[PDB]
Amino acid sequence: TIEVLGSSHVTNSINNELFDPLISQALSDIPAITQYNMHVKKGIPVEDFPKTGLFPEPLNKNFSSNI
Amino acid sequence: KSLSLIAAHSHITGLGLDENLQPRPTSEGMVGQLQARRAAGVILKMVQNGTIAGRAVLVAGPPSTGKTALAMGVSQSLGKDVPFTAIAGSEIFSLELSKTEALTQAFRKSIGIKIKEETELIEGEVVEIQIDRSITGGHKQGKLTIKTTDMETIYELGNKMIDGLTKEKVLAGDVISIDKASGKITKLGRSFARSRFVQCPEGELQKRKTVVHTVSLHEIDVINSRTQGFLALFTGDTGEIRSEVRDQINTKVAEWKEEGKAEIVPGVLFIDEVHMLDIECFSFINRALEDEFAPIVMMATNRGVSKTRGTNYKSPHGLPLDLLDRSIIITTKSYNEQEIKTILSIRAQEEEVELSSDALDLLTKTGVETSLRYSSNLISVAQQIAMKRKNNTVEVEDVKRAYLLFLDSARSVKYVQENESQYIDDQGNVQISIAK
Amino acid sequence: SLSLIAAHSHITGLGLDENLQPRPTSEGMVGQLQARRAAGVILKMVQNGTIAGRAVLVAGPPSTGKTALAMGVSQSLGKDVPFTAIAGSEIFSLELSKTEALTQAFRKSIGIKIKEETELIEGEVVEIQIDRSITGGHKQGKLTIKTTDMETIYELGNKMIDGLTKEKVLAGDVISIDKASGKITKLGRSFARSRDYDAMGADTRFVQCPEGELQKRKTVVHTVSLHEIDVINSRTQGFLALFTGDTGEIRSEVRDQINTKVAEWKEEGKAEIVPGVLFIDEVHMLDIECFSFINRALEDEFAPIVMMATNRGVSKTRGTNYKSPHGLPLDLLDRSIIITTKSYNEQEIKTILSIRAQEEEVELSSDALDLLTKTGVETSLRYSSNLISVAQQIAMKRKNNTVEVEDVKRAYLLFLDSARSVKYVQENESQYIDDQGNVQISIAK
Amino acid sequence: VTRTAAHTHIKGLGLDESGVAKRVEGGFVGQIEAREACGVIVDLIKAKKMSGRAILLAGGPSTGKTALALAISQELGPKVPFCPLVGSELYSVEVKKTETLMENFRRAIGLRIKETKEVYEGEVTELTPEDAKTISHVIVGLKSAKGTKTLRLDPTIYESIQREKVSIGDVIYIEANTGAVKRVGRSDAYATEFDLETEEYVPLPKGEVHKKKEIVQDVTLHDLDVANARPQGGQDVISMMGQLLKPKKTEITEKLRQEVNKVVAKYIDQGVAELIPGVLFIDEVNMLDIEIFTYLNKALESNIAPVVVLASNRGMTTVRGTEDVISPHGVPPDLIDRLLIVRTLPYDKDEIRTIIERRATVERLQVESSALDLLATMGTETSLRYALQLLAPCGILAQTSNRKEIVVNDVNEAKLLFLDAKRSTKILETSANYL
Amino acid sequence: TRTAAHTHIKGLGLDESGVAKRVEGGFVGQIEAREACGVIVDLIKAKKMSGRAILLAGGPSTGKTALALAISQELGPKVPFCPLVGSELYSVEVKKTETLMENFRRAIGLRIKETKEVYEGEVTELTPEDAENPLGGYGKTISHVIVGLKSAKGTKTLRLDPTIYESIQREKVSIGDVIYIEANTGAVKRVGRSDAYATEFDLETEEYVPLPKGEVHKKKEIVQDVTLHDLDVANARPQGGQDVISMMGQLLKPKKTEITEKLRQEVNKVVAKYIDQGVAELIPGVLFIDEVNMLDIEIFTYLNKALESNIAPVVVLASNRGMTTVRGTEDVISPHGVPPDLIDRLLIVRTLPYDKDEIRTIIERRATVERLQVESSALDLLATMGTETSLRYALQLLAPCGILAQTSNRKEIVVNDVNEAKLLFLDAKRSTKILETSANYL
Ligand SMILES: Nc1ncnc2c1ncn2[C@@H]1O[C@H](COP(=O)(O)OP(=O)(O)O)[C@@H](O)[C@H]1O
Ligand SMILES: Nc1ncnc2c1ncn2[C@@H]1O[C@H](COP(=O)(O)OP(=O)(O)O)[C@@H](O)[C@H]1O
Ligand SMILES: Nc1ncnc2c1ncn2[C@@H]1O[C@H](COP(=O)(O)OP(=O)(O)O)[C@@H](O)[C@H]1O
Ligand SMILES: Nc1ncnc2c1ncn2[C@@H]1O[C@H](COP(=O)(O)OP(=O)(O)O)[C@@H](O)[C@H]1O
Repeated sequence: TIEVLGSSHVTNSINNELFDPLISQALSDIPAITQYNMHVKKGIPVEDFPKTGLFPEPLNKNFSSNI
Repeated sequence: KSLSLIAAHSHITGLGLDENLQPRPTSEGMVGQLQARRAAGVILKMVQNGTIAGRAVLVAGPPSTGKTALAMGVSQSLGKDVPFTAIAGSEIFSLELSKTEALTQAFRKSIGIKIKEETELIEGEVVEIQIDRSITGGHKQGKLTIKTTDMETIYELGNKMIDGLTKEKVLAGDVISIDKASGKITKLGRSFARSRFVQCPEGELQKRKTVVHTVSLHEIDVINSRTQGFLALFTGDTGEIRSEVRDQINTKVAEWKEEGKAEIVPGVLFIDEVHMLDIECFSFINRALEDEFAPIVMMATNRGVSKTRGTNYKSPHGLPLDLLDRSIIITTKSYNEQEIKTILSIRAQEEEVELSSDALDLLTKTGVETSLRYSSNLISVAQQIAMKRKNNTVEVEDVKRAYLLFLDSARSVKYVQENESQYIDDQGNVQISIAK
Repeated sequence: SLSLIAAHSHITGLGLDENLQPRPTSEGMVGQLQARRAAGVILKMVQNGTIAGRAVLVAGPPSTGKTALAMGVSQSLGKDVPFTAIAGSEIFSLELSKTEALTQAFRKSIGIKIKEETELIEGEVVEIQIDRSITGGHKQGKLTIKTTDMETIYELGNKMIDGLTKEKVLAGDVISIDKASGKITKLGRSFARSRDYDAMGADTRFVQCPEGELQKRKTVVHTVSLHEIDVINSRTQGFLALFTGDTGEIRSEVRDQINTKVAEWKEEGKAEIVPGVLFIDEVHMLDIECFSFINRALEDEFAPIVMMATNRGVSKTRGTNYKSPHGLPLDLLDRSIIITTKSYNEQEIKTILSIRAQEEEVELSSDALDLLTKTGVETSLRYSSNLISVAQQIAMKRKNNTVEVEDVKRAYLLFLDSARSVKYVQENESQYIDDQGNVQISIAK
Repeated sequence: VTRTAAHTHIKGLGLDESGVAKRVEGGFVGQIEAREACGVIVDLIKAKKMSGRAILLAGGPSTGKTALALAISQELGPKVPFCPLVGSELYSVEVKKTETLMENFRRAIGLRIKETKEVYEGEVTELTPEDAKTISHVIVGLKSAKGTKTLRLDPTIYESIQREKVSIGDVIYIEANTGAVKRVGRSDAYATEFDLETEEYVPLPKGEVHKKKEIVQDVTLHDLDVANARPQGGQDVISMMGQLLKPKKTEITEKLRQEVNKVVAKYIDQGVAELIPGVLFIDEVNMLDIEIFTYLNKALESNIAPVVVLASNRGMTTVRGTEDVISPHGVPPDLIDRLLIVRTLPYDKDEIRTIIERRATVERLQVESSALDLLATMGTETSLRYALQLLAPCGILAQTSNRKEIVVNDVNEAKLLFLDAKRSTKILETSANYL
Repeated sequence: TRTAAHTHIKGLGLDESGVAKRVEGGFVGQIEAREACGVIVDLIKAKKMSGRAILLAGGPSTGKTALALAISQELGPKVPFCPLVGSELYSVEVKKTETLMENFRRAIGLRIKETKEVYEGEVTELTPEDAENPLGGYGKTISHVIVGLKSAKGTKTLRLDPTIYESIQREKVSIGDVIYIEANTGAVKRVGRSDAYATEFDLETEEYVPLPKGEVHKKKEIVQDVTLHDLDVANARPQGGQDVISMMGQLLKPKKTEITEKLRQEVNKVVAKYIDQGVAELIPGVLFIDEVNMLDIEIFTYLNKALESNIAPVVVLASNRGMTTVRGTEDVISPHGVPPDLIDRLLIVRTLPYDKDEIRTIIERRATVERLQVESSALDLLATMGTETSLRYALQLLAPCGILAQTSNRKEIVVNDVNEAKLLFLDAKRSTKILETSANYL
């Protein structure tokens, strides 16, 4: 963690870099009921969705965690 | 902080000098070597004055004669907040950085920028937190009763402070420090309430404190180069930082110095075993020593009239004559019986070893016979041999048993030259069989 | 411009006749009649284009004009013919093999020529009207583009609508549309709307409003070397490898499919083949492996004409432990023809010095020119060439415009040649660091 | 206060209008002919017409070669580029040495650009965007202590404004030419909406909202080469964390160099750009390999190559990378034929004394004349550099006994503590076990 | 028409069941080496043995590379042939052992045949037919998709799965476009738009492939020729995947990697399984290495290891050295720069120098290939020139003679033109005499 005392711009930029919404959306997936709310209830087309599900699959279910 | 078991130079706390830079016979763990200690004190005054730059000092002498001890004493008497970069000669032959780039990084790690700044903090003891929440989480309301040992107050809290207090959960009885500008909340612990443990703070809640930062030039060089972040300061893949950003940092540092926003501190770059460097390193040092942003370089070596690496001729101290023209030389000398006895007594007091007098005389005799480091190494083995037979004081036969068990250089050479048929020579011929 | 007075910028082509007979002094070249005639023969070999894989070698003493002859050949070659001029030390890389670097240098020197037609509609957008159907599967577009003279209404497809929604134009931007291919670009914003948005931003630029005819037709010619196709068909986005050099040992299968497809393109009639020249200056310091690869790679149909230059005598070959003529093995010297240059005399040195003084815009007297000619007779030629340039500044410091003999004498006294430096080093050998690292620093004994 | 490191008493060459050197001027003592030759070279570089000219100045160690190079760089001024280099810096582990030499060649050609800076800064009092899902334009109102000003903005800058989380009451910073938007923080007028908040509070700007400024940008050709030869791609404006995959240097092709030259040649003719050639200085040229020595011959024949200044302190020495090539100054005879050689002569006793006095003046020390004669005798006996580096210990030892002035006994004490190379060699030879 | 040092040879020129004749196929002389190369060609065409090695040795300008290229032309274009130089194995990305194994696997080919059942053409209608009982909570439940296709001299309406309509929507298949559906996979792909729907809009980007010939439905048997190295680099690299690593590596530099023996074993066993099925044919080929003295003893040792493999092809080596030290060793004296361990494992073919009449005939053929006309006395003087200096020097002095003949507005080379080409262009011996008799760094 890099800290600069007395500035909110550094905290905002650090929180933007650590939790970039495009990359964090790319490495995960939208829930199905949420997708149904976007496409049918809100009129958003399929191709206007952010790109999701780019995380590589693990070998097993046992290899997916360190616990 | 700064965990450490016992080092070889851990008994040295600084150069033992008076106000006239005269060396005491025994002070701060350093005995003997009066002229070398006085010269190193003059070098320390050069560093503390800071008005001159790029001066090279060579420390040369026999092995095991107070060279690294002198460097450790100079580093201890420098104190904290002044850069000191102690590297070895074999540490710059890298695989991802060139030799000149590694030498440039080691040069720029020893010049610091001093910046003073002020920040305001709220360090206090939480009496009561009241949180009002809605069903959907739209609007949050918050009351915070917080106090010191001197005051007491109640604060209305906005939504982002509610989010910052819910995250990193603060309960009643805690001692916390809040930064208003950045929103960083740190739990110092719990107060003295039996019903870890710290003391409730005193004075005003809203304090304003001045902190002093010392940032090396290499850190600003890494930060200003946009291709890599600050993590290369920890991971180490800086990777051939260009000279343009070095020029920008060199201009901006002088711009800050003229405006009075920052200050220049110079440091010491120590190169231990300097004879292992290549000729291209010496040719780089010959031009890098003449910069304004150049520290004081102390080099230690023990070679005498050896081959310069990268060439085929022989030079004094393993260094070429153009480098030796740019240096002043401090020369060390061998030790007497009394100084060896005093050094061994200091090392006996350091490792919590109780010694008899006759054992100390035997150690001094075998120290002036073989080596200083051999008697400095026997003194802790003899304590374990003493503790095996359940007594505290190390006696004469305890030293004799360790002398019998553990050999030195000359006896090993004698036994090898006596029974060389059982070892592998240069030609790779050995005899493993006993008969015939 | 971005070109200063170089070492040999006075050479503009080879000074030959129509019967390949060299003039005594024309097009910047003085003397060297047989070498210029042989270079004209090699130039006609390149311009014919029916032959491939031939090796010449320009051998001579230093300061004779081998690279001057190569510059004359390159200047008389003309445009749109590839001329790849490299040195000997360029092929030693850390992430490319010597064989692969030589392969890239060989395939940079032969190109193909492709002709195409362009129908440009370049103008400022006035209004885009998008019509959507009830089903929405098909869309129509009314485009109002304009110039300073005429404007018209164009019909768009759905792919126009998708391609203009991306890099979105805002009714007042300058675009240009192709008809045969449908190329879409956004050149920038007009100057008529420059005082509209009060702050331009990061990703905008201002261009003039195009004038004249809105419709334009233009035939353009492209010359693409085979190395560009090799780089492009090796990655997904390969032009970054074209401009950064991180191609990294391109495989052989893509090379043979590109050879087969360029043979098919020549047979179809779409493109034609332009062979060129690969010049290697100071060829003597290449490894023996590079020579092996060269005399095997000179036997292919897609091989350019290789001009190698060297000035070594009977010297050792790198990678081995024996000596050879010109620093080249006899296997490579078997497959070569040698052009030998000859040293100059007083008159040719005088003419070359006069040409170099005219090129640098320096006016000399007759006595100064004769003194510089005598100095170039005794010393080398490049020493007199540099002496002219420093004597010009010594002349201009005196508030005098022509170079006199006093200025030449002052420039001779201030700056030393090789022989006087050798004499002054050998007379004062104790003050310099010798081969064993010994030096007498102090002036007193 | 002030830092002195082996230089900074050298202010220039100290020549008059006719180019004749004074004896003691500009911090230089003696050395008339080399200073006159360097002044002629400075005039040739200021003429701004020729490319690829080379100069080698040779002499014994501690004679003034690097001081003359720094005097040339001071005589040219800070506007003209000057790239100092050592011969050992051309060996890298990421690219070949020829690429490093070409990069250092193109680092010495600069361009001067006339630019304007336009700045709006103040409190956001009105933030109204209007469309025609896609916004058309946003009207932004700014206020400072001298008044208010309203602006229209495009949706592109509005996206960066929304990305910066700018609301009503924040003090912002908008650059008109670049479109960069910076948020400073909330204002002190809204500091009492809550008792505790995470927002930093800044006062209103005292000056006017609109500021204009004329600036001059200096950019080398290697900057324009490296701005277009990024292998990974472009980077954002603010990034404290680096990219995950490490970008290393690459062998930049000549096609990119030709296109950069085409762009610069187009920009020069419009009067926006001004071209300034400079100096590439290479000290210790004897450390160069024969391959770099060969590539230097090709690099000196280009149309855009700068003036190269080399230095060497060797005699008849074998060239590195070769076995039996004995040549003067460690330089092969091919490159020497393209060079002009300036000789450097050693000093006598009185010039050594004057140099010691000049260095003692700039270090703010006061030396007795009898101590100065002893220092001059020591400088002639051992080395000039040994006499120069013994001034600061003499000053410290004089300051120890509460004196502002150097006595002979301080010189003797500093000679006793610190040795030169000759006495160290004498101790080295008559020793038993590794000194 | 481009001629470059070769392409005057069209095979070896042997007759059937016999020996080489004196002049045939661009070859003059060298009867015994041609017969041995023909025997080697017949052995390669027998398609049984593996890992046989031929070293052909001789002086410079003798015809070793010409014999190797004649072998390559005699085999044909369907048999793989990998030319190589001994200096190409030294790469700075992967070790030379992996490069040698890659060039070993490049020389073995696989011929596969397959049958494709396709439906292609312009779409006439596209109707997703609804179901009789749609399910609640949904919309437009589809029972089947009716697609009509039209091509040259044939129209046909289809009846499809409910699933393919998703692929039709993802591939943006509208009306009037030309589609392509294979049978077993579905997987409609959009090959373009019809040319009858080209000029309704002034501006468009989409291409217009015309209507395909033949019927809408035809089974086509295709034959594909690959190599084992292609299968190795296709199985080693991943396919089109959704992970970030696959898309990141596809935009980065394709760095070569050490292919394991496990992947090669799996490739060989699946290839053997499909060969035993009767679908695939295995065609071993030739790996040719020129100037094998450039190899060091590590590559020679790995050649000793790899020539005893089960799958290795026929390797042809060329060298011209005599008693020479092997590279990488300081005191091993060996013939042709080849260590005796590899020398024991190969067969040596000796090649002999030429005489004056054969030099004259070779110059005649190289002149008649380059479309040149030479006088007889000039031909005899050129043959004498080739006898005195070199065969390659006489061959390379033909095009300057033709250019100098053209410059004098004549179409025939005469004695004066070859004397001018003699005086203008030098050979190795006279240049060496110039270098020896001069002392100005010449
Ligand atoms: N003046 C001294 N005071 C205290 N200890 C010393 C002194 N001189 C040497 N030593 C001891 O002798 C040992 C050798 O010293 P060091 O300088 O590290 O060896 P070298 O001279 O080979 O670098 C060290 O462990 C140090 O503790
Ligand atoms: N025939 C010629 N006409 C004009 N200038 C020449 C001629 N020959 C040589 N020069 C000049 O001599 C200078 C150095 O000669 P160069 O071509 O470098 O010889 P080399 O390549 O053998 O070193 C060049 O600047 C060139 O302009
Ligand atoms: N003419 C001079 N006047 C004043 N100081 C000089 C003069 N010549 C040399 N010096 C000083 O002597 C030192 C010599 O250093 P330098 O020139 O770098 O050595 P070298 O010539 O071996 O490179 C420099 O610190 C410089 O300040
Ligand atoms: N028997 C032959 N008939 C016709 N031409 C030949 C013959 N042998 C060699 N040549 C010609 O000699 C030239 C060089 O021979 P080459 O195959 O390179 O010998 P090597 O490979 O031993 O150097 C080739 O261009 C080839 O056309």
